[PDB]
Amino acid sequence: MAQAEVLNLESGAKQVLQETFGYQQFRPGQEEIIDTVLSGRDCLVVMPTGGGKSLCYQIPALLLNGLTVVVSPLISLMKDQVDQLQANGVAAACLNSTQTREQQLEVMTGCRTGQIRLLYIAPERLMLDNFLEHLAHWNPVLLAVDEAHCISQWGHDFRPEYAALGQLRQRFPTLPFMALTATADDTTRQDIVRLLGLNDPLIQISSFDRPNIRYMLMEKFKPLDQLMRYVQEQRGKSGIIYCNSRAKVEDTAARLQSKGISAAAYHAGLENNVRADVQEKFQRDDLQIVVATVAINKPNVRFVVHFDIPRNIESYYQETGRAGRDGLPAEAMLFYDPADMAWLRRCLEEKPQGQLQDIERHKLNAMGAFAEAQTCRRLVLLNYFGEGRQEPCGNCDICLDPPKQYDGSTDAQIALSTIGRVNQRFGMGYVVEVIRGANNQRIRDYGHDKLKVYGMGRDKSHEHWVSVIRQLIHLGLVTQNIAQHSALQLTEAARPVLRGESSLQLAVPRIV
Ligand SMILES: Nc1ncnc2c1ncn2[C@@H]1O[C@H](COP(=O)(O)OP(=O)(O)OP(O)(O)=S)[C@@H](O)[C@@H]1O
Ligand SMILES: [Mn+2]
Ligand SMILES: [Mn+2]
Ligand SMILES: [Zn+2]
Repeated sequence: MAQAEVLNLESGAKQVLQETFGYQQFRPGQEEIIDTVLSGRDCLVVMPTGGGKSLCYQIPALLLNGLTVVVSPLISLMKDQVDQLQANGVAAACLNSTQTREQQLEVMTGCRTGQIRLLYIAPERLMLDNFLEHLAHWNPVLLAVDEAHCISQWGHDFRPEYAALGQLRQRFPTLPFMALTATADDTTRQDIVRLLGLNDPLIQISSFDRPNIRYMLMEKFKPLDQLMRYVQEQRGKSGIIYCNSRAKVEDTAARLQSKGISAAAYHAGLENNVRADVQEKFQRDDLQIVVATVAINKPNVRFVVHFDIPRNIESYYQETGRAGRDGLPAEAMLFYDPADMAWLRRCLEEKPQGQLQDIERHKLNAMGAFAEAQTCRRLVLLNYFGEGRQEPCGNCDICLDPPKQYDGSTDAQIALSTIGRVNQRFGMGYVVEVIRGANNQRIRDYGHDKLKVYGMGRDKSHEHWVSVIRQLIHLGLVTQNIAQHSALQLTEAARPVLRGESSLQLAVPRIV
């Protein structure tokens, strides 16, 4: 009926939480979003991996009168929210181009007459065949954009069909909007807001730390043996192993099977009833292990293995973010080889030059720098999302075996002072040439040869300077700007090192 369930909205949220979704307390972020959403103020909600984002629009939808529309690109999961929501008495529905015309009209007719409270619609469907015009007669009280980084060319998963979502604000000037995402760095967060035309929204950015996940890496070397010994050492704990090919999945699954490990294969070339069996056997812990391509929200996954490295940190974060959703101790292990990053680079550098290849090259490079990190793996991930932190976690493979340290105060001011001195406009190599005092026309053309930093670092190698700055980006003192061609930029945390007010310990850069 689209009828508000409670009389007092304030105490309504937590009423519903407990009485309708059975939970006991709100997860930080959650109340503030929900109260803001009931108030009618636009929002951008950035909740970490499996942090509880759907509740943020489901609870307000249950407490308001009218139709809440939820847009999502994940057809075949949207359907599965519908059914569980219907299970719990919640009057949900979805509407995509994958339905039959008869079935789409029936969902239109329940929105028309207010038998549907919550409507999950694919982006493409929402802008086609004058849907907005019909949507305007159904008392629409709230539009939620899920997966909202998908509208940005700067994120890791731009989808062209979300583009047209920038028309809705204009069409629906009193319609409150919320934009939800679990994966979007600063640029992308900023872009989401601009493109959807969020009106002075509350921007709530939860933390990205999952502290119960330990991040590890293993340098490949007879990797199949390494992958079998790794699994063995898990001593029965549940897991997902990610591979980039259907034959890697299929073959690994068979080898595990052959050693008495209850392991199955998952990928697109399985039949819809077979995937769902796989998923369900995994959900209940009938299977220890699922070997898969990039396609289950199980709360108790103990380990996530990446056999091949992802093309970006965003993907690496969502994929490892599947382990340990119950909050108990879990682990992510990435098997890496520097040749694997030379492949991807080769692959990428003969795709059509331009804007898109750049966005892709910056994101690959930052994935590549995480893998070759000499700094806490958790700090790399948080400072990549803009959650600037300098305290090592103590629960990742670099922190379990720290690299030899040296006082880097002098190295860091040199590097921090060059970046500021060149007006924060230049990428890593140019800066490093200025630090080393190369004989470069470009340098002479900009007069950087005249600077006092020019050549202060000549006695150390290009790789030394590369590591220093990479350690500064990993620690949150320096960002690489993706919208300015990866220009090295200074953050507030640089201030005390840059002033000489505080010392800084860095790893002695590795000889490679
Ligand atoms: N306050 C809460 N207390 C307990 N369980 C909760 C709470 N909020 C949500 N849940 C659960 O948290 C889980 C995931 O929340 P979702 O919204 O489905 O994940 P998400 O944060 O949106 O995930 P990603 O990053 O997109 S994968 C589900 O088990 C629940 O609905
Ligand atoms: Mn409240
Ligand atoms: Mn979600
Ligand atoms: Zn650490």
